[PDB]
Amino acid sequence: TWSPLAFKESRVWDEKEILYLGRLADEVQAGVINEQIAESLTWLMARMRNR
Amino acid sequence: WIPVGELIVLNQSTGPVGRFVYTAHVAGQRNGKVVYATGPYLTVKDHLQDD
Amino acid sequence: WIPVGELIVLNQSTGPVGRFVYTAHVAGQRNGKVVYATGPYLTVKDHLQDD
Repeated sequence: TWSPLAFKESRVWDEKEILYLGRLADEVQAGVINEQIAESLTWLMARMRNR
Repeated sequence: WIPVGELIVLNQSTGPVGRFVYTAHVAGQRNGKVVYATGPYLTVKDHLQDD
Repeated sequence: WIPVGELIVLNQSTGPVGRFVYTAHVAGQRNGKVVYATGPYLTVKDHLQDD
């Protein structure tokens, strides 16, 4: 007989850092979270390949 | 509004004295990216299917 | 990865030794029927309009 294993995981972004963070050099009108989620979206794909 | 024994004294001009600034808040999403808006907002929550 | 003073010794075939198997998970429904999928999934939950 043979039966598989399960593994999953999650990540959440709260309300402050969605609208409060920009770049560190210039002034930004709040669009860096869309940059930062898409990396974190790519990172969880690397988690499952690592597992 | 102006109290009874009081008056204001406007100095060198009678134009717009200052500025009122609306800043950004969080709206919904468009293509998985967080969308932002300024000024007042009105959010609608139709939970017309709950128990 | 293969350590310093160590090696691995294959046997009768140099082909794939085994198999990695994905099993079915619950994806979303399509027409009231639960639709399934296999392999790594990645789900997005936007609660960008709540309290």
